[PDB]
Amino acid sequence: GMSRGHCILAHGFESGPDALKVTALAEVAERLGWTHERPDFTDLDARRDLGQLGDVRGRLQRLLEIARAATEKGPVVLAGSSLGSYIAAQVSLQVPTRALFLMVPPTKMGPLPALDAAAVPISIVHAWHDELIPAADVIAWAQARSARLLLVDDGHRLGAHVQAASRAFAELLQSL
Amino acid sequence: GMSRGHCILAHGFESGPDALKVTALAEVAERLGWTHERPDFTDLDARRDLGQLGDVRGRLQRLLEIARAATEKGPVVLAGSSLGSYIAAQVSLQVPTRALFLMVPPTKMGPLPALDAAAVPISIVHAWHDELIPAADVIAWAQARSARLLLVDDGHRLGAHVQAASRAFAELLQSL
Ligand SMILES: [Cl-]
Ligand SMILES: [Cl-]
Ligand SMILES: [Cl-]
Ligand SMILES: [Cl-]
Ligand SMILES: [Cl-]
Ligand SMILES: [Cl-]
Repeated sequence: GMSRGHCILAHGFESGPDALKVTALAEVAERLGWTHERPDFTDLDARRDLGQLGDVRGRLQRLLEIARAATEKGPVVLAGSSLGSYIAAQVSLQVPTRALFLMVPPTKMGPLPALDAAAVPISIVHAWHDELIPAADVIAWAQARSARLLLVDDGHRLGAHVQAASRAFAELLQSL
Repeated sequence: GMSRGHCILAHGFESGPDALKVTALAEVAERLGWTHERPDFTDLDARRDLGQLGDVRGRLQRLLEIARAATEKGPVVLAGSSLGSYIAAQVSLQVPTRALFLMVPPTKMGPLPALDAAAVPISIVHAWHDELIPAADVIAWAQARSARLLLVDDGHRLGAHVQAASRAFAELLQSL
């Protein structure tokens, strides 16, 4: 449509739609003229009966439905943090996605499929000191796809790099 | 006039002080209110009798002298491209350096010391497809000191990523 497009920002495991990093990314989308939404996956994450990271299939299906709806109105950018990145990437494989912004993406997901993504612009922010997702794993995944990769001196939460991550997202949106 | 501080920008092999990438860094410095200078090392680079990359020891000494002069006004920012990055890093160990910005830094330099730098804020932009300086080499160097590292889909000359590199430099300067 008239609008340059819509950003769907997916929070990490046991986080929620008002968490710091997705809220920061929503402010970037706002300031850059994109519409945006932060879906709530907290119910799904609480479903331990379906796995140690909850109902991940449910997360994937919920995001797929939301993205599909959005693509029937105009371009869609998917972004996330950690588990949110994993599902954004997987969903890009199922809906036409303009670009993908991934904070601390896990490359492995137990018995679920390994991280993959559509062959569209990908920008990643990862922590050198991530205790959960070794930096080498994200470096290898990004290298295979020549995805833009920003490594910062932080751990998995990226708690000291919310502005750096916001700027990387802005740079991605400004390129589209 | 008033300034935020001073930057010394060191050009790559043979490219000179008007070269595309150090010119872009000078643009950023100027826009953000920093003073800047771009020394000419082309006479030293022309000394093929002394090395495939010319007289790199002479290059080091010339930058050292320039940086000593600039630090009469306080800690200086040192930035470079390619061969200029290698000398900026090495000089940082010998003068008070506020920050180091390195594009496609050589990690080895034949009989000269391996790449090293002072314990200052460091921001690196490297190319995934750098045929001269494998990305793995720069990743290992940056990891060891938690240097901020941006990896882009390009080769050594960064012909398609001058804007991304410029933005990374701006981000470094704005953080000081
Ligand atoms: Cl939102
Ligand atoms: Cl950093
Ligand atoms: Cl240059
Ligand atoms: Cl030679
Ligand atoms: Cl890139
Ligand atoms: Cl500034």
